[PDB]
Amino acid sequence: VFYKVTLSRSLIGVPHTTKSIVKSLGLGKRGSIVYKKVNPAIAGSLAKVKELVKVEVTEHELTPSQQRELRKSNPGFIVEKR
Amino acid sequence: GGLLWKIPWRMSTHQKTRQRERLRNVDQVIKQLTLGLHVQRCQDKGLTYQEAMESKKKYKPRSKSLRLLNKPSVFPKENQMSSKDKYWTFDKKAVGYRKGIHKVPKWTKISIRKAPKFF
RNA sequence: AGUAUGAAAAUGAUUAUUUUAUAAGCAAUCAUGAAUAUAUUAUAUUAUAUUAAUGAUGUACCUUUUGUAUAAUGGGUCAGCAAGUAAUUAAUAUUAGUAAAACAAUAAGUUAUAAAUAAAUAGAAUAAUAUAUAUAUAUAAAAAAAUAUAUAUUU
RNA sequence: UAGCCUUUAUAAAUAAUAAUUAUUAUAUAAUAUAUUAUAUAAAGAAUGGUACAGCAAUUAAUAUAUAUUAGGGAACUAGUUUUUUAAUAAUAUUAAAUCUCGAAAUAUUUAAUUAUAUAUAAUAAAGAGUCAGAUUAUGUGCGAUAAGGUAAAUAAUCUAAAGGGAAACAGCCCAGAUUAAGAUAUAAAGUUCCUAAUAAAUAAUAAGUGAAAUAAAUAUUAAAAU
RNA sequence: AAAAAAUAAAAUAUUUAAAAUCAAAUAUAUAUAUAUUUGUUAAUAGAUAAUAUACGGAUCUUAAUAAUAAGAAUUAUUUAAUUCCUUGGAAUAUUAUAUUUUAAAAUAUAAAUACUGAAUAUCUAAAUAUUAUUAUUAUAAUAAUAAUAAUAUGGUAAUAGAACAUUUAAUGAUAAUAUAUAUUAGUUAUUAAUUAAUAUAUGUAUUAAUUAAAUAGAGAA
RNA sequence: GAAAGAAUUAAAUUAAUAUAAUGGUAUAACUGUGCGAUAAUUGUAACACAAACGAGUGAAACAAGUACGUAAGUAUGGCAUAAUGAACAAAUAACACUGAUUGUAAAGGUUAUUGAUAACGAAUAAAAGUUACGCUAGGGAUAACAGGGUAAUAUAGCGAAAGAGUAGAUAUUGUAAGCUAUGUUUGCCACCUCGAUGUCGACUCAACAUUUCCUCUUGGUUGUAAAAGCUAAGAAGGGUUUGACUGUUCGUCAAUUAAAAUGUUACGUGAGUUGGGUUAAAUACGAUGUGAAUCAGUAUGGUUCCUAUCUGCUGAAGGAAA
Repeated sequence: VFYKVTLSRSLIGVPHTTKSIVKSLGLGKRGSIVYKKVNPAIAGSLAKVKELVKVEVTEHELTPSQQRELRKSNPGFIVEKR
Repeated sequence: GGLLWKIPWRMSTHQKTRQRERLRNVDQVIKQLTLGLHVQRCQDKGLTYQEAMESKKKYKPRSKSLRLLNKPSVFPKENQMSSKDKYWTFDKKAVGYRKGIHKVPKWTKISIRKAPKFF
């Protein structure tokens, strides 16, 4: 099981302890998705930043490449070269 | 006070709805955190993900902060919370000992559910 | 204050296009009609260009400042001119040559080749890694601080 | 000179950060009144004296038809004595920058595990700039609980940050511009018009109260409830 | 005096509260045991200076009859139809429209996922940088360019990197079908250079390029 | 049953401690005592703490010796935390380290100690003023004035009502306290420029507010018989003065008037005036200072500019869409 955590809010008005916690967690920019294997340690860290973050549990995690592939929009065309 | 910080003493309807939504989101986050931990513990014991999700007896979190957050006396849910504590902080130097939450700096990020028992 | 040449700018007048006599501000940008101009593939229902219909948004620059549209500062405007450079040293980097030598080559010197110690004549394994040894305090020699030195080929 | 900055390297490398584990107890369970496991609860290793709270000692304040002391008085027959006094006791009731016997959270910080390694320390050889800050939030000293005040503390922004909001807006609310583009989520804030964008429920108001800068003791009229 | 009686319209107050009690709900054992949470006032007056009214402005409180049609744009608590149900639903009511029938009817289906909103994020292409794979062409363990992934790419003082314009020195073809210079119109992710047209000079580049020197770049005194 | 001991708990750190204050203290640091009088010693100090540096604080340990204690042992001054001072320059050692041709020496090193730099990180061995004759670089980074911020102050208002008011708190009166307003003043702040005289008063000219002085309407007023009034409401249309003195705003005073309101407007008003005051250079007077000079002192005297570009206002034309 994995927490899919997302940095919903910015770190602009945020004090330095909370910023440091966010950095440790692994979230860079706003809206940058990170999957974390569930445990007590990561849960407590997430609780510490509960108002900046959106968490949701998952069966499986996704690698960055997989996430990118999921994101990619449908090109509404099929090329045929001649 | 020649510089004009034109901030209204109370919130609009739309502001209040947004605040409520934000409060609901933090409760949801907490719920997700507890749920994931439970699922993990079920897996450790030796159940599948689906089986864990089904389980009648949900495991309560052992770490302290999480356990406190789960308690409504310490950290109430938005549905539990009073109208007043959603939209008014305790401010000892204000008249009424109360102040709009929107007047708190970084109120959109910072959480503040529980006010004192009689203030 | 040479001699040419001189579609360099600021600036004057005139004309042409185009806009402008119910509309209010760094005067622009963006949006967008319209008019005009030119165009040797405008095939055109074209392109570009010029232009304050028209609407949106838009508080010169600079210095100095906790902070400037600022009623703080400087400049009428254009053209020319105007400001981290040289000599003698020392240190660090990087590269190249050379290398336990280098530089220079007659010599002489400088730097490194030993660490030191205020300084003197003291100086780095008597069986190997500090538990060895070297110097300084101390001292019969030790131990104790510090720094330094030894683990085919010297750095 | 450090503090904060940069460049170029270094490794016995994770030392950096963050979080968790640590504890008390309860149930069951298995062993041997025992002690492991599990689960549940508890603001849950260690340090501290703030808020909070309290009136202990200390510093203060109150009240006694109390007592006792002596008395102020008082018939009487100096005593007894009676309506005052003071302290002190008794009981009860309170507060305090420099009291804290109760006592937070934040916090300080411990080891190991864990996640950050396109990441942190630490260290080598060098370059700086700064040492007029400001506001806003919070707890304060000062000030009249005055100031766009002043003195620090803490957090953030500004300073040095363009964008959206707050009519306008250095510092507030969001949010960080590499160059586009403009379909999809949105943030803060809004959705009659100006001005992008909405429709509902349920109360209550009648004063344009009000509608983004909430003016008071008090009077009145109402309304509930007891 | 005066009562279909209280169930509710009398006075005199206190009061302005969910502590307490009560109701509603959560949480534990659960045929309802405890604990936590939520639920208690309104309007007017007071009202108050000096260029000009100033909620930013307009303006906003709704009324059967009667328009497709309005009915806060204020305050309090909420929804994204509504009620149920466990975000996801079930039901149904609207709303729409269709159908085919006697404007209604009944069936059907959409659809109930509010919206605006930033230079945020994603998406869609471009650049540079870095780590990781590639592809190609030719310290190849290298380079040039191109790929895929990720991360970053605001900025004063300041640090570092890399470029360009200008002038001179060394080397140095070319040629008025050229060069130099200017205007305009182009092209090159564009301080620059280059194409073309045109004007003027000049029978010509210290010319391209590599270095090395700079009196090497001015809206700021 | 009794004695005696050993003590144990409680209480206490309020006593006391060399001395402030805090921290600690009875396991005692405090107190008595014997001995002693030595460790109030001598070399290396790791390592931390603190920390810019210079410094400072704890201190394991190694070594030499001393003291007390059966012994374990303890002792590198005091329960702790203040109790101090760089270098340079001399000095007195000590040292045996240099010894300028040699030998000595001189002198210098090394160690030991010494006296102050209290503006107490000490600029030299040694240095106060005044300037209205003043000057330059600057700052407005910290005062002048004017704006702003603020509202103690000042101005006005309200609730309450002690007390006046013959008799009655609310005719009229209204303490102390209470709550506001105001943004005029005296402050306070330094946020404006500190190239804002409009230098504070007058004149010219007014504009504006209304918190109404008169004038108009109207309530109350044993304190409205009448008339005078008092007090309050509405009300800003109109009107609200001339002299003596004073630089004066102000005030007193005279004479008036229906009344002679209160303000705001850069304490309205000079690129429109005046310049008397405050105001530089002369100057004298009292007081101050050794003196130059000084002063909230008093006094005589004493230089102000600008042809309007824009806005605005007053008039006047032309153009024009009629």
